[PDB]
Amino acid sequence: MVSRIEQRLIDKGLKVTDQRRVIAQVLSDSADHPDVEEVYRRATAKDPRISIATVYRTVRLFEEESILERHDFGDGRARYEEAPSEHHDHLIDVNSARVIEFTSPEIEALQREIARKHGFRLVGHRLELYGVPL
Amino acid sequence: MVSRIEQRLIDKGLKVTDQRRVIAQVLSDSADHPDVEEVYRRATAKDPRISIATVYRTVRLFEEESILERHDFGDGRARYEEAPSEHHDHLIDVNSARVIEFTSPEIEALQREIARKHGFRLVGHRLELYGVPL
Ligand SMILES: [Mn+2]
Ligand SMILES: [Mn+2]
Ligand SMILES: [Mn+2]
Ligand SMILES: [Mn+2]
Repeated sequence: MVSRIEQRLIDKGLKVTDQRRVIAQVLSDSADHPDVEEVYRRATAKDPRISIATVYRTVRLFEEESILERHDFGDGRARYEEAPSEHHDHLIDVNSARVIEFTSPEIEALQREIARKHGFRLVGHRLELYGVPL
Repeated sequence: MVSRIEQRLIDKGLKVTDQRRVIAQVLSDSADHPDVEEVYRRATAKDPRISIATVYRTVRLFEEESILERHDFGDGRARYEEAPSEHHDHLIDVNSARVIEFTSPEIEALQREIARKHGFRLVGHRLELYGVPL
């Protein structure tokens, strides 16, 4: 098969050039929330004709198309992942910038109830935990 | 006879100029997490000699001195409040930008367990809820 991101591109009728295929594959493979520079090093290592400008343009395309989600965990560094098929939040090692995903149905339910008590429906939220190793 | 923020400047040995006093008063009085433009409008209504540049510099001074906390609820728009005595999180109306503060000891406990289970101690977190009125 083609990468998950390539398939999403086909679904939306966007052109799949050689270089876009490489970038889509890099991003589908990655689960570590790479920044644009990291996507670039991975992509250009596969196809050396890929420039950082093309990676910027391609990541913007994916973000515009809701294929990628972007995070800034505090340090102003944009980090990217596929639109997850399951909601999760993030715990970040403040020393190494390692990101861990977690889900807490209990917190999700508590958030929605807090919104309800205040007369609101929740349309979005951001939960980030900042940690140092025990 | 002084605002809470002016008291903090007194505790730090910092000169309270007339313009610092007005800006401190505006911020101590504000409960709506104002941006800098809004602080400016309120300060300049009290004393029309105060320029927008002075407001920006003074808010920056207060933030650097840990007298104010700065929030960016996702849009890049900096909003301010006195450094809170008690921890709270925020629910934001995505239509009006109105901010509601809340606490949830149950959520706070769950966050601690989540960090622990992944081998971390929590040094900080960010929880923002985005709502629309029911
Ligand atoms: Mn969540
Ligand atoms: Mn993620
Ligand atoms: Mn909290
Ligand atoms: Mn607050």
